[PDB]
Amino acid sequence: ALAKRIDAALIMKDGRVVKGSNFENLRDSGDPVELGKFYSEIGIDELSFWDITASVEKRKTMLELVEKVAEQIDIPITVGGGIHDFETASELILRGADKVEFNTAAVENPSLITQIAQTFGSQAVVVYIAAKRVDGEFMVFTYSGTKNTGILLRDWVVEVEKRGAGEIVLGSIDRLGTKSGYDTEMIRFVRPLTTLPIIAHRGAGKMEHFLEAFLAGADAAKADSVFHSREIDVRELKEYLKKHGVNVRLEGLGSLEHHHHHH
Amino acid sequence: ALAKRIDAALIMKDGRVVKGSNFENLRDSGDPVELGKFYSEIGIDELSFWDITASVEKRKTMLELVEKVAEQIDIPITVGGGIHDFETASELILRGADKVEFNTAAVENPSLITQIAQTFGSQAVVVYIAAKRVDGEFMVFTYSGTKNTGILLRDWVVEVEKRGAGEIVLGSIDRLGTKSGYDTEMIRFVRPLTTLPIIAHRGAGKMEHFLEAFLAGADAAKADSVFHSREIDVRELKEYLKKHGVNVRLEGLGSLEHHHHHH
Repeated sequence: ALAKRIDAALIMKDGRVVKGSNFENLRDSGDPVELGKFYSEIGIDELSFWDITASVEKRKTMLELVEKVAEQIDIPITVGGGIHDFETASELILRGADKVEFNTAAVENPSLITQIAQTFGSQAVVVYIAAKRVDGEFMVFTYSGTKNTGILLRDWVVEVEKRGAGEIVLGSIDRLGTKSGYDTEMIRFVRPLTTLPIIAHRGAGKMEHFLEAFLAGADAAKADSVFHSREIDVRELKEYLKKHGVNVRLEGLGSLEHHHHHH
Repeated sequence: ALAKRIDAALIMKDGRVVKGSNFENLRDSGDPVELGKFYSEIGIDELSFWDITASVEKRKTMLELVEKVAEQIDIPITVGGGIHDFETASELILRGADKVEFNTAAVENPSLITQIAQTFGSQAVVVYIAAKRVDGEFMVFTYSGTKNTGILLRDWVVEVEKRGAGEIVLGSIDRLGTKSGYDTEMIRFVRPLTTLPIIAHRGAGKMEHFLEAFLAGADAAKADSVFHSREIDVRELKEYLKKHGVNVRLEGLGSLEHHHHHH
């Protein structure tokens, strides 16, 4: 009965959606702005824009993206990917981002969470936690999933809440690139450790996986390629979840129906 | 190499921090438990509690101190100062000290190093070496830096590793009470002689001195009065070292700070 959120994430490089999308109806299936706008119309609750620009153009690219997206998209927007300090995060928020996401920079300097939360409110702060099983423990990984920090998932979750984050995206490296389901064991492990919204990430391959993640205690489920490829249709997914008792947002959606000639 | 470590040392007599501290936020700025706890919440990596109590109450005082700090401090705790035998060291460990420091007693009975290491692990053993230039030679001094042992620093360093110590605190008597910098010549002299962590002590007067000590090959730098007097701020020091390319831990910065506003 608790409200659940369906989020779409867009991976970006040099201003393009990486690997694009299969929405042939779009003018440019690799334009993040057009794809994001489209997702808002068909039923996505929130968008993440995750930047992996590796050139010296990364900061500028991210700022320009936020400006273009906040122009045209009315649903909540999170921006993330290598946001390394207060100044950079503050600018992105001022530029129109509703939320900024930290990972590596916050793990190394958790004060950054508090600094943004103090200025803009907890609700403006998302922490993405990338976690993997190592020798029977859930461990926190930084640097695009490559560095074993030695920090336990259970400790970092508590610290993230203490420092002032608004929500936690829980990304299972053990499900990276997989389509067998969300890491429900990880979600269940984290659920009693925090009162914050938990957003599941990695593993989604079919509609039933979303149901499973919600039964595990996730407040939201985020996916990317499974939507962009059209393996799962967002509206169909929401209708499926509603059918089986999950409180998703459906009434607020238009009727792409096109039935009857509304002028 | 491991991240460079910043340690604060508290010199205590009769249960009080000698010359106290300038932290007006504390209930008792000369209470070692409260001061140690505060350091642990602002960015100090490890603590040393050094006792110079002269009375019959020395043993009781040290054990009670360790019990208190263990209760409520999560960072590694070293206790030292006139620890003379295995039983005293063992009681302090079993009481909650993570590491015990030897100086004079180790020089006069190096097997004491091995005894503690064999029972508790080498990581529980710290040897403080006080050294001074004497007629063109680095020599080891015992009894609070007053007795020339005639033992060369080079020989004692090698012996200390052989006997199983976990780390060496290298305290330059030539920098006693000074603020001109750590004895980087001494640190450079010792560096190739041992595989153990070398912790610089004596001479620190400004943040740049810590950088110099790490360039000299120290794995950690310990200071006392320069911190207690607030001549150097711990957070400023960590941020300074990070700025200039040193790998230091920022995870503990701002732990007492929050994202609300108390007027």
